[PDB]
Amino acid sequence: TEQPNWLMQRAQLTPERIALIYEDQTVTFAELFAASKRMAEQLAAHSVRKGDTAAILLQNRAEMVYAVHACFLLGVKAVLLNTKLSTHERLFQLEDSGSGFLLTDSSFEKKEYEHIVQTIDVDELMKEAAEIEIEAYMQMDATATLMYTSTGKPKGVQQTFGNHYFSAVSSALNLGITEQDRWLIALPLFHISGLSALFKSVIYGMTVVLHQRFSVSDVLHSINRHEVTMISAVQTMLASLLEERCPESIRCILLPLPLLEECREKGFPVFQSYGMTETCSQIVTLSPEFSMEKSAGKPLFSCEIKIEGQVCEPYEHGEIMVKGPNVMKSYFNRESANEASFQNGWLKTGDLGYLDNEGFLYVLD
Amino acid sequence: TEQPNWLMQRAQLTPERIALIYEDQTVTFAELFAASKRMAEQLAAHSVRKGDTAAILLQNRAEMVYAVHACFLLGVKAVLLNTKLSTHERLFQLEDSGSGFLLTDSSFEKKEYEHIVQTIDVDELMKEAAEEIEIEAYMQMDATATLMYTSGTTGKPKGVQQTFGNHYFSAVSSALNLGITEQDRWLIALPLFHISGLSALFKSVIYGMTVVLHQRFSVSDVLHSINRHEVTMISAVQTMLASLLEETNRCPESIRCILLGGGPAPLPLLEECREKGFPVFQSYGMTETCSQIVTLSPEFSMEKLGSAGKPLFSCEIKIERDGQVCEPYEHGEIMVKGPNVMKSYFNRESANEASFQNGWLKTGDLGYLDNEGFLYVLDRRSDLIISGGENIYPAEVESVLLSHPAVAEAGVSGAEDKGKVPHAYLVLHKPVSAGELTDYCKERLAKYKIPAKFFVLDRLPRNASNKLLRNQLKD
Ligand SMILES: Nc1ncnc2c1ncn2[C@@H]1O[C@H](COP(=O)(O)OP(=O)(O)OP(=O)(O)O)[C@@H](O)[C@H]1O
Ligand SMILES: Nc1ncnc2c1ncn2[C@@H]1O[C@H](COP(=O)(O)OP(=O)(O)OP(=O)(O)O)[C@@H](O)[C@H]1O
Ligand SMILES: [Cl-]
Ligand SMILES: [Cl-]
Ligand SMILES: [Cl-]
Ligand SMILES: [Cl-]
Ligand SMILES: [Cl-]
Ligand SMILES: [Cl-]
Ligand SMILES: [Mg+2]
Repeated sequence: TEQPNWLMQRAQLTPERIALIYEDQTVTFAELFAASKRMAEQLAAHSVRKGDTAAILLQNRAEMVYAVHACFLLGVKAVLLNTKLSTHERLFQLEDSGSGFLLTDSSFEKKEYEHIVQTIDVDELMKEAAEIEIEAYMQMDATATLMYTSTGKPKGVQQTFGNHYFSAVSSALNLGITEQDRWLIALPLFHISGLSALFKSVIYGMTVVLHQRFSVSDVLHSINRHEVTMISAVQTMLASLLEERCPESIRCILLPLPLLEECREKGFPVFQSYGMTETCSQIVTLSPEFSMEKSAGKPLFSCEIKIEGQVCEPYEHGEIMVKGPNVMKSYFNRESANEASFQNGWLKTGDLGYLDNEGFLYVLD
Repeated sequence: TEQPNWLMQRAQLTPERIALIYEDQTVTFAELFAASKRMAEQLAAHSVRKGDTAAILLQNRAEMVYAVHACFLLGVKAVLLNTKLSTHERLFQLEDSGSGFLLTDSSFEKKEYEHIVQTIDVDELMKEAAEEIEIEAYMQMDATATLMYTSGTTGKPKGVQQTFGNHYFSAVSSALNLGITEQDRWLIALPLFHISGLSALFKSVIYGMTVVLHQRFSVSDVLHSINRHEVTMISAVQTMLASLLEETNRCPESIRCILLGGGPAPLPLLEECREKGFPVFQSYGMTETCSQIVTLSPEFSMEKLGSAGKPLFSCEIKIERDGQVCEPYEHGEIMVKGPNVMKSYFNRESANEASFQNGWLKTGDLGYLDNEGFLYVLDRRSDLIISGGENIYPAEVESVLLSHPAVAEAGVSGAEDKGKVPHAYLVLHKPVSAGELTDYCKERLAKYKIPAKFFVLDRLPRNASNKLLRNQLKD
């Protein structure tokens, strides 16, 4: 199975729609495709070729989104390293992933990694002149993105294009799409909650509002300058309900398990969620209509859930197991884990939970 | 490779959303799943077994929706049949599909087919009871779900095998194109045995969206239905659109999308549509692509007169002549590609051979792309007329003949002489000098395209889908 490259096609369809807003600048999908194609050509100098793995160590910046896309446009597996890890946790992942290159800037030490992988500077690269024929097709089964978990030795999740597509498509079926929808990301892009938005973006043709970090003053401000409708966050960011109800603009906040009592019915629409690196973001959600159920919601469309071993009756504890086309086929270079992980199509999550009488998920600490 | 049954799962997730609105009687997804599972067990009692092929012959009713989902839950290929087919045409498709059963009702002549297939009556079937069964919990994406015959406009009708994969991707791409909300409802007033209508049944379970179902298109009933049930989406052909326009000042507030298939809307229909606030999405598509594969948003309606639009997300078009790709505006055959395109015809090897190149399907339509990639559909490759150094595209001519307004229906075929010369066949509102309107044609058409002779009739050779048979006007 295959699909024409999401970014390319998105550009051909609605070229002057806004892809990325970062700082105060704007990128159209026409620009984003042009950006990503340039970088892709400039990496092709440097000997980067189809089939290679390339790691990315960067903060949320326009140039990171180009970087992801330039990899796809080359056919390069991308590894997005967590910048808040120690340098050694990262060197482990570079060797384990088979990375031939690391793309980063001047805020990190390239000398700390040059001994393992050829090192490339984003800004110094953007200035170079280069000749290249892109990959117009994405294979739905090819790995797109290799993301690590971190609880034994972190396993490298092979996230396919297909996984990402079905993740985005299933989230739409669940929350709906709108031509004036805009998603705000104040979370790190190397984490899946933020990487998913990038793919949602090209697939829906939706705008993403990108912030390097979560500043309440600078976030609740750009929500109004830019009319954000969609925002994904953790409890901590939510905690900043300094003002106080929710703007008119916001129709959805996407979420660990909920704390105590909302706080606040008046007046934010908060969606609770259960997901993991292996499910390429959420697989289960709880609509604000029933904020007072617990606790995690029901399975997304096209996805499945059993609390099992074995197959447990309603309201009785067991091992949560997930299934669906948004779930990864296999960990990278983990034969033992792959066999241990999967029972007949299902993924053993290693989590404690049950389903109530109506089939809602309840995750346990 | 596999998904949970969309009806089951929809029933598990949002059990109290309205699935169906028929008459004004409403049916939930829980109720729909129940109805269907019920009907399923009943059918299983008639030796209807997983892997068989039940054909369905029904007017748009709730019981038809049940029957389609039932076949899914039993693992049975559902063949749906055009209820305006002649007995002969109908028996042909029953034989050719390898149908064992024919689910229908008393509105038809059951015993007239009782020799080829085990008939069954939808209503008398609902009355009985049988052993509960299971399940069938999973749709295999690459399995034929439904089998749908083309209209046979250009030869003996082909059976299109439409996979669950196909239907799923058709629903998803359309949603990427049009958006989807909780508040959305879709009104089908065209037959459910047409892909335009059937695909709404799948849009429903997958989105969890209410389908407002009508047994036929009566403009007053539609307008009432639209407002009473707060309909936001409607599928329509050019005549249905022209009628909704006549009977309104402004467009119903509830409506946000009118998906127009079947052919382009002429410029006056559109300006009136823009003046009156009608949001019209023109579209191109076929049975083989499981409804629309190309659409054009209202914003480009006037700017791109005569265009079907651009491909839906995940889908592709291209234009080829003699194996080579075509420059912008260069005429050639429309070819399509996508997860929503059927992978193969049912039992038509010659057609499968000649219609696929590399994942691409040859539609047998001629068209072109403009510099920006917008599609323009000309005409069927088969009804092309070559008056030497042609071409005359009969739809080009026919379009000008309509809007006389003397002309109500117009058709054009090629006679032969010293290469082929265009003849036109007209149905008349009023009387028209002939011509002028040859002069009426002269202004809006190059000299070689104008019809040499004009003939007159009361009806034109149409098949069971009201489609013009141009090869048979010479009669
Ligand atoms: N909202 C949530 N509520 C409860 N538990 C959660 C939630 N989100 C994630 N988890 C837990 O965290 C996991 C997802 O995190 P991730 O997969 O990135 O790391 P991990 O699975 O903890 O680490 P490892 O690589 O060792 O498997 C899930 O297995 C789940 O058990
Ligand atoms: N927007 C449009 N503009 C112009 N022509 C269209 C448009 N939409 C559909 N068509 C025509 O309608 C055809 C689809 O018809 P359908 O598949 O329902 O039966 P059929 O293809 O005519 O029959 P067969 O191929 O078996 O002879 C397309 O091939 C195309 O020729
Ligand atoms: Cl645009
Ligand atoms: Cl959209
Ligand atoms: Cl519900
Ligand atoms: Cl599609
Ligand atoms: Cl929805
Ligand atoms: Cl001549
Ligand atoms: Mg055809």
